[PDB]
Amino acid sequence: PKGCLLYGPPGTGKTLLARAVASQLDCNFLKVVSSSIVDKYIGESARLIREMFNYARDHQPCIIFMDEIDAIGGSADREIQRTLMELLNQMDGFDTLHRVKMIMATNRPDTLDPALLRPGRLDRKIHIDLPNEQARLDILKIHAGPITKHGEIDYEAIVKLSDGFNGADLRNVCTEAGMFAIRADHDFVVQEDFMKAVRKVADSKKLESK
Amino acid sequence: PTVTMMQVEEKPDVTYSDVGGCKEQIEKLREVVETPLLHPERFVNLGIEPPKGVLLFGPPGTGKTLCARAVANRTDACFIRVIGSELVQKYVGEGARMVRELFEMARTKKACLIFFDEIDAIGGARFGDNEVQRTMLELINQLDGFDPRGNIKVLMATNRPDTLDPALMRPGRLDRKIEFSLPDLEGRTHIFKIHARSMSVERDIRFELLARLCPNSTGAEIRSVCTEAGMFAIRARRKIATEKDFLEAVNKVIKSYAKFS
Amino acid sequence: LDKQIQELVEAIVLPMNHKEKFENLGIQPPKGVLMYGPPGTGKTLLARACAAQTKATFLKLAGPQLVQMFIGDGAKLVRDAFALAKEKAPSIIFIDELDAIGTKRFDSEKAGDREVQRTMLELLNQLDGFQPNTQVKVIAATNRVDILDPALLRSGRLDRKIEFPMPNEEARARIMQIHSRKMNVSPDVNYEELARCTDDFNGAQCKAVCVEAGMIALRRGATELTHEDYMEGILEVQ
Repeated sequence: PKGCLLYGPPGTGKTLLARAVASQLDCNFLKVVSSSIVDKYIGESARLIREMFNYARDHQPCIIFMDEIDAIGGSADREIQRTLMELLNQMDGFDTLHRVKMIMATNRPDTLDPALLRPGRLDRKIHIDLPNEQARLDILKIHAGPITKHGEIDYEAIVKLSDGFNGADLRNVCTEAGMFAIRADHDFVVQEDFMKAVRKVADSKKLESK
Repeated sequence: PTVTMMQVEEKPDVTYSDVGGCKEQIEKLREVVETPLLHPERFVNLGIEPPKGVLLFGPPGTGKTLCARAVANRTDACFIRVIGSELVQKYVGEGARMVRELFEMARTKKACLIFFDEIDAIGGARFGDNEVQRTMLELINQLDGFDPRGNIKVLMATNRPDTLDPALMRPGRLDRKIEFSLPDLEGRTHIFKIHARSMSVERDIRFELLARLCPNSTGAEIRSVCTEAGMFAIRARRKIATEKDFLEAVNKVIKSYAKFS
Repeated sequence: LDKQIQELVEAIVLPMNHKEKFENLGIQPPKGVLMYGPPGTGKTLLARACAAQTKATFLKLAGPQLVQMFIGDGAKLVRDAFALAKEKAPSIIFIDELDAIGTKRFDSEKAGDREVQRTMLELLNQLDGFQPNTQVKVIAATNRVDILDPALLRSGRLDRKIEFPMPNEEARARIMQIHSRKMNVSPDVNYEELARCTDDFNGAQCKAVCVEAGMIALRRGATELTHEDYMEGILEVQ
């Protein structure tokens, strides 16, 4: 697969996974701006996309991130569609693509150019959805690692009482409860602050989850 | 170059009596340039940091004369002024070590007052401009920044208020932005009152009469009136100046020169 | 409004010298704090009121400074600021007007962001792949949160969304009380009438009122600042 699609319609969570592996090694770095198309000056950004992605072709290993690609999923949109034609004629272009890689991220899978949603170019797609009682438990068990806890351990009320979220909101809320545990400056961390603080702060993230 | 030692203005010159009708504004700017000199310790006893400076801008009028005023009235130690002509020069970047060495001379001259004229030379960048961005951002870091001191005198004189960055960066340190308010119908008689120490003036001359028939005749043009008075007094071999003698020079220098301007 | 100065003093002081507890309870130092909201609160003046409480190495840095004429200055300033920040001890540096350069627009009528947001995304690379980032903190503040990058939702990135709910005049008499507790003022200050008179004013405008009170105090006859010179300054400049 030479392309992936990451749409977390509830909240987010793709940026900490792409940030997990990419922050781990990523083997390289290359970033494409979501607003790299407005082009106040003359509309000659095509040669600079050929230059940038030509440098990506110059590097044998390469991973390219395109975060928030729903902004260009709509002469305002004319040059946007010109950069989209650069995407078409540079992914399906003429180059040895046996080693390059790229990852495209978005927010909502509704305005993602169903003409671009044609398979072949976007080979991979992973929908991050409501709690399946497995992924939230796994991500909770791996986020509970670096944080310290007491002997009393509970997870059913944390997976059950936190809905509509992912590992990103669970990371910010669990680490928020940990910051309440450092606001209690004790030598242990009982999960009472996790139940009440993850409950209330998670409800605040449900209020401001827009 | 030799401008670094030319920054000193010895040989006192025009005194307080060239105020062009700004009887209140001369206090609204004297309060920072000359008031903190009589009793500097009492401002420290007040608790507040001594004032920084004011902003003079707008029309030219009789500009650059108030610096001579600040030279004559300051009878202790003349100050340093920095005209904007030394900023716009070939091989930019000299103004950094230049402002650091005139600040060094300011610390060597027991807190010498520093003046900055003609900000419109590099003002209004509206971002070849990066070399100007260095001189103006470093200029803000040396003037608006408290690096030398929040102290005695900072001021910018100009003919255009279009300065983008200094207008939004002055209120933190600087204050008291006032217009120039060039003299009209009530200041030219006082510029004649300071020109009373020129060539002998007959008591028949009425300063208001010579100062009311000359619209748009600030200190420069009436300074040329008092110059052509003695000049034609030499061309006519006159011993005393009288307005009825050089009235042709007056209405000539204002009318014959106001036809095309 | 003391929870936004106390929450900030905590959020910038505790990640400085609590490494012992950071290794006793496994807590990471807070990095991202969003001091957004309407003007008047003086995010730069209050960030100076907290930076003075820290007194660390402060370096100037604004939002639209990335907008230049030539190429190569953005990486020089980002990698220079994180070169001295990455080299020296952990300090405190406050920036402002982050939304002026981190704003995306569907309409392509007029916007830059090519190298401003490509260099800004190089800065977000230095905050994206650099886990040893426990060094010098970069406090960010915006003037409006209408448009915001959805990728900025993280504990290391902007999380402490501090809003300004039109602070009361008493809060302006608290930050103005800190900005006026140094002068030799006669100890008759209720702060209530002079707080109530300072309506719809900014922080630098209140400091201009205090300076204006410090101007005529020489010619008022008394060497100690009085109570009526504050309202005299209010009616004087504004």
